[PDB]
Amino acid sequence: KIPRGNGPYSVGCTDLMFDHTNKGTFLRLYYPSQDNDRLDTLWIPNKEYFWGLSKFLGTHWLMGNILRLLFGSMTTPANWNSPLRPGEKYPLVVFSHGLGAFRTLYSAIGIDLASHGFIVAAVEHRDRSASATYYFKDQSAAEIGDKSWLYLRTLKQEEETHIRNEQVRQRAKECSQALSLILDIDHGKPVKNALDLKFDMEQLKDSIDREKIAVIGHSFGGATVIQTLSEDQRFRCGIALDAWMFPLGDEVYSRIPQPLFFINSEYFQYPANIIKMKKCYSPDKERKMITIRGSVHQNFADFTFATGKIIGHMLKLKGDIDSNVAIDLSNKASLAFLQKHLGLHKDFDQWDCLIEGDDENLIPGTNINT
Ligand SMILES: CCN(CC)CCN(C[C@]12C[C@](c3ccc(C(F)(F)F)cc3)(C1)C2)C(=O)Cn1c(SCc2ccc(F)cc2)nc(=O)c2c1C=CC2
Ligand SMILES: [Cl-]
Ligand SMILES: [Cl-]
Repeated sequence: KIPRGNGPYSVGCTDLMFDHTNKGTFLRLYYPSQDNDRLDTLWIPNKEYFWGLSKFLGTHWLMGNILRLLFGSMTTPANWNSPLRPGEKYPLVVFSHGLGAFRTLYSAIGIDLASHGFIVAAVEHRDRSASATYYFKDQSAAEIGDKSWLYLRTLKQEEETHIRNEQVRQRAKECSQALSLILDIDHGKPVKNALDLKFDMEQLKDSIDREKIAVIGHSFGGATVIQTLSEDQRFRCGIALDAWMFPLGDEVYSRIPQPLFFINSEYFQYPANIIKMKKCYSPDKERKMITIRGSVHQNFADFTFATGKIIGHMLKLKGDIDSNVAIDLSNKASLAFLQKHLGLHKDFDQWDCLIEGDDENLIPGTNINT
């Protein structure tokens, strides 16, 4: 269902939580793998994520059990806990999920990046923007595996502006903290994974190309990309996938020195949002924008592959365009942009035309009038 990566490398996957608290880092790692004979990765790994999704969709908790029945055994094509492919320093992408999502729902992107030689750290935010997430109250709880769950916060109309901005700021701090953790692991720092999994983090020592770091994200995660870039210069460039610009404070628009690429869906965008994207532009800064023809907001997330065409188009999970075609365009254009602004010595420049929207299923810039 969820597509395999298009690159030459097999892909592995694991989870890392450090420290064990609600202030620690929680991420799902996708990486180039040595082996390809392991069990596939469980897509949504706990029942509480389904209860969280039901609250996010506005239905009763019992609908969560129905979602669990339909999707609870589904996997994604990544070798769970497989050894890292040795003998090469890989560039790093930190990925930020949308409102109501969590770390595991962008594996199509994560797996494809990893298949082309990236390590991808998909963060799980503890700002109450995730449908659900978990942590451990103290050291004892972590030992026995007694999880404390944190669910999505519903906002009153009056809370919107202030709380969304507090959330995007926390999200940015979580992205920076995840980077610092991965870089420390790269420089041999011993870390006790709060989750007891058969993947030794010592394998990641000397595995990261420390200057080739990017941040990518969808919707609320797209705003997170921009906030993160403005406050952490260790990130060399960013790619915002159908960014939702509402959470950003007025101050961030003029302080994004890094190259920034907006990849939009045809049907999600609107003038107020496009105007905010245009405020990030300046003659001295590198900016690109493309729109995928026939695509919808959900083409960037994994649920676009989870159902058939009829049920998909009804639930707003698919657009007029084929989902595999849409994600290939976003992923290939992303690789070209990454090679250019991280200075990679790969063949991703074969997709440079996609950065300019030069393709039958792409629109240069945007279809929205402002
Ligand atoms: C309807 C409730 N309503 C108010 C909260 C709107 C909810 N909504 C549209 C939805 C996602 C939808 C969805 C999922 C999952 C099934 C399922 F049944 F297949 F599981 C069906 C139908 C429900 C389409 C969005 O919020 C869209 N959105 C997203 S969606 C990110 C996401 C979340 C969960 C996922 F499973 C996959 C992807 N991330 C953002 O950062 C922003 C926005 C809007 C502005 C900022
Ligand atoms: Cl849409
Ligand atoms: Cl508008």
